Amino acid sequence: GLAVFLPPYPFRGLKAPYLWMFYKYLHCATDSILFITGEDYLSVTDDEAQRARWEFDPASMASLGYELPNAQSMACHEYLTLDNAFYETLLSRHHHDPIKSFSAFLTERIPDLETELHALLDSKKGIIDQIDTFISICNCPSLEHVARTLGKEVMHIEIGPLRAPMYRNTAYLDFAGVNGGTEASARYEKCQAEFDIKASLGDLHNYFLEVLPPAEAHSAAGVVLQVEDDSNLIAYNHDFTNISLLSYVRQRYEKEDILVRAHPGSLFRLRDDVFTIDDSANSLAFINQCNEVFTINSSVGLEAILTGKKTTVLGDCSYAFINELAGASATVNAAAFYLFSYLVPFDLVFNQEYLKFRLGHPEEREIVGKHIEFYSADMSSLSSLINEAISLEHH
Amino acid sequence: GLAVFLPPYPFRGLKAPYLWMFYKYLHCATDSILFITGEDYLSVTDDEAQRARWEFDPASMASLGYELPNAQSMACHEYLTLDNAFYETLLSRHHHDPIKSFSAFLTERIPDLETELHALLDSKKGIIDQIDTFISICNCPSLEHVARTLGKEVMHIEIGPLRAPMYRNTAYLDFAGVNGGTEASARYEKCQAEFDIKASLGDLHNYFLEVLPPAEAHSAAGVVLQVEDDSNLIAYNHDFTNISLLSYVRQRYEKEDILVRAHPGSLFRLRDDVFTIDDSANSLAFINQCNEVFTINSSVGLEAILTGKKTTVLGDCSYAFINELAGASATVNAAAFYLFSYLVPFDLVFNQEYLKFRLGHPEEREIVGKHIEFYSADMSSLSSLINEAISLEHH
Ligand SMILES: CC(=O)N[C@@H]1[C@@H](O[C@@H]2O[C@@H](C)[C@H](O)[C@@H](O)[C@H]2O)[C@H](O)[C@@H](CO)O[C@H]1O
Ligand SMILES: CC(=O)N[C@@H]1[C@@H](O[C@@H]2O[C@@H](C)[C@H](O)[C@@H](O)[C@H]2O)[C@H](O)[C@@H](CO)O[C@H]1O
Ligand SMILES: CC(=O)N[C@@H]1[C@@H](O[C@@H]2O[C@@H](C)[C@H](O)[C@@H](O)[C@H]2O)[C@H](O)[C@@H](CO)O[C@H]1O
Ligand SMILES: CC(=O)N[C@@H]1[C@@H](O[C@@H]2O[C@@H](C)[C@H](O)[C@@H](O)[C@H]2O)[C@H](O)[C@@H](CO)O[C@H]1O
Ligand SMILES: Nc1ccn([C@@H]2O[C@H](COP(=O)(O)O)[C@@H](O)[C@H]2O)c(=O)n1
Ligand SMILES: Nc1ccn([C@@H]2O[C@H](COP(=O)(O)O)[C@@H](O)[C@H]2O)c(=O)n1
Ligand SMILES: COc1ccc(C(=O)NCCCCCCCCO)cc1
Ligand SMILES: COc1ccc(C(=O)NCCCCCCCCO)cc1
Ligand code: NA
Ligand code: NA
Ligand code: NA
Ligand code: NA
Repeated sequence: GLAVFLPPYPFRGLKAPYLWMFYKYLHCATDSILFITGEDYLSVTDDEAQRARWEFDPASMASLGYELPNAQSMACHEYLTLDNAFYETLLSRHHHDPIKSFSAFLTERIPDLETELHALLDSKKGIIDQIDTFISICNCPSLEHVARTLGKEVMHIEIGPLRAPMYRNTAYLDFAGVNGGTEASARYEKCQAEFDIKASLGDLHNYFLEVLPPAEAHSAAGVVLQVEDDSNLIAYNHDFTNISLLSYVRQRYEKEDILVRAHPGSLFRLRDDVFTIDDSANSLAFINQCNEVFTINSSVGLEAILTGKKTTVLGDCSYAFINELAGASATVNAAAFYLFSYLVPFDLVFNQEYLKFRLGHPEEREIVGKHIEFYSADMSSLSSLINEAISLEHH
Repeated sequence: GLAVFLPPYPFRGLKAPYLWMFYKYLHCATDSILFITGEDYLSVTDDEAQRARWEFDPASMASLGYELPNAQSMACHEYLTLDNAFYETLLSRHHHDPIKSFSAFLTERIPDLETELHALLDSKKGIIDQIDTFISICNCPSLEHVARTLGKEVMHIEIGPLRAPMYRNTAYLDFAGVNGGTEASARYEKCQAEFDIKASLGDLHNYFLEVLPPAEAHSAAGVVLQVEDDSNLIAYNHDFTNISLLSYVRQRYEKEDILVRAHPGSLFRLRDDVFTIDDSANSLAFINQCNEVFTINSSVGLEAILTGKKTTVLGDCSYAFINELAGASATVNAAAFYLFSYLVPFDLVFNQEYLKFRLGHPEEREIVGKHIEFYSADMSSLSSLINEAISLEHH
């Protein structure tokens, strides 16, 4: 079965931080799952003091495709709960900086957490044998060390950079790292010579578009801001922040030529009069107003690259290698590989059979074939598969 | 004469960043000054592309007490200008992160900058002999190393934590460091036994108040936010940011009990619905609504301490040592020493005679006497001097 790691540590100030993925795995479960999580994930549903969070919003349940679980649903799974007291110990070991504690969680081993993971997995005979893989929503060297000792793989799984409603929902599935330390570039490198994609970047973008474009845009410099305590801005950012990203652009452009777009999930917005503030209904309308795009490691950086905009990417992320190729032809091929083979149809990362498939580490051809089958469920070599999928969308 | 260091490096995206202090020294000059600055400080006045900045606002000129300079004014001083090309070199040595370059400027030696400072000071015979002290608006180990080689002191001088209109204007004057690495605590330690202040913290606060209080406030937890690229949040912050400060408070309080106040000089404000946002006309009205106050190293932390609020100070700053004393009596004495001896009447740090005075390193008694003379210009031991000054305000 699956061992899904959903840590309860409230680094950013919210209990059950990964509640949406908990709900999605529960909803899609074909088999009994092993959850390694916190007490808070089980009780949050009967806690009216936070019934207003976004995971209970019907639009959120519709866009992500889950239902709130019930006793029947939950009852057929096993739960290992981490203890809240080690959290306070960890905070006190980092000057009580919860965000610096997050960073350490994401990027360093925590021997005490290893030891508690080992005891939880040991607490019931047979648990370890039934584990076919770990699944983790974030990098976590504590868990990766435990997994090595036990001979288990760790799938790092997250929502992807293309998301509804603008796009088909995508997910990350990476055996090395999600967002930071990813294997997307290394998987492409072993395939770069087995590529001949007869489509432009626009076509790749069009394939995932679920909406009509805004179209027909100007502002020399677009600045993408991110959520300030996103793991992306905590560990994978090369020390850049929204404020230093903004200064970086001002080293290059006069204020009149800068268009700034705050992240809609952020607790902060821009002061209304100093730079021009973007008011677009979506990040695609925002980048269409822009000649150049500047980001640390936002999902929007990928959007800009696919629509052909000169993009500056200051942080580490899964898609950066596409931007670092020099040839236009290589850039198209890399983007196609990223979109059709690295990225996963969102629902499939919660599908047990699909996960078993990937655990066998099959050929790139097979992975692309499975993804296109999903994408096409209502409408050969690797190149041949993607060219036909695109062609079928064309008419 | 004075050698005033006003670096031109636009780390935060503005040319002539320290233009206000340039104007204030020019306005108050009784003698010819040596300015070590950038070309931009001289030409900014004839540049209409930024006539809208705050240093040209009449309210700003009135509150700080300077006039815009003219040819006569400027003409009797000497100017050493730093070259813009080393700036680009420095940025490229820090991954083109302007804020990380700022940090390095504030906290590490830059041999190439030492070498250029040495050449500028050498470029005209006699310059070095006429230097009685350096004045710097920020810590700068490049300049401190040069100063040691030449046998010159470095006065670190800044606007203080109490400012008009709420307060009499104050300034910092510190031979070791301003904001970070300060000597306020060490100066108090040599005097702690020569103290007997017969006033409360409220009286000390009242002495500097220039306004009627808002009065009569509740919200358990006040969170003071700062400007995101303030040197205080770049180098002296112990890695804390507004976002991690906010999370720190959420580890301790429910969202309902949190009152957040954004800095009015910030480019960012808070999202309108998640925490309660302070709308006070001034930081004093904001902290009066609060049972506890949380800051990294804002000037407001001092305000909270003087009004008796439980204050948490997560970063380094000049006033923190006051908060770390355990006795109420010691806390009062430390605050009195800080306010009357460490802090300086704003105008005096631009007064050449006063600076010559401090360069002689006189007794704490003498420093307090001079400050009270200034404060009293229109109305003994060290304790005796402050008790009488307070008493005279009383009636
Ligand atoms: C209406 C629709 O198709 N919505 C998408 C979700 O699909 C629905 O919910 C899942 C649970 C079913 O398996 C599908 O057959 C479908 O009925 C989907 O889960 C999410 C994620 O891609 O996207 C919605 O748009
Ligand atoms: C499904 C989704 O994208 N949700 C968004 C949130 O991101 C998810 O939840 C947090 C807990 C994780 O750290 C993210 O990595 C991701 O898995 C996001 O935090 C909020 C606010 O921007 O918006 C949701 O839509
Ligand atoms: C009106 C007033 O006193 N304003 C204060 C400033 O003082 C004035 O300007 C200076 C240049 C003169 O030397 C003073 O005699 C006075 O006329 C003062 O400079 C600033 C700073 O403390 O504060 C104003 O409130
Ligand atoms: C005189 C004053 O307090 N001005 C405020 C600005 O601070 C000063 O200017 C910058 C360039 C320095 O880095 C500060 O250390 C200080 O000397 C401040 O930046 C702006 C915005 O908050 O507000 C002015 O009033
Ligand atoms: N400045 C920003 C950043 C993100 N976004 C939206 O948020 C989603 C996730 O972006 P991040 O990866 O930047 O969190 C993007 O696909 C885009 O829809 C936005 O609309 N404006
Ligand atoms: N959150 C904040 C921070 C500062 N301030 C004001 O800004 C001035 C300087 O504060 P900092 O030292 O925090 O920059 C303070 O004296 C106070 O008047 C405010 O009004 N609200
Ligand atoms: C306040 O406005 C300003 C702000 C900064 C400058 C300034 O010195 N630029 C020089 C370096 C610019 C970096 C370009 C690197 C190119 C590789 O990408 C001028 C004016
Ligand atoms: C989402 O709400 C939350 C957020 C965090 C917690 C939580 O685990 N607190 C435990 C540590 C709190 C730190 C106090 C240290 C005391 C020294 O100052 C609970 C609920
Ligand atoms: Na499409
Ligand atoms: Na490229
Ligand atoms: Na007063
Ligand atoms: Na104290």
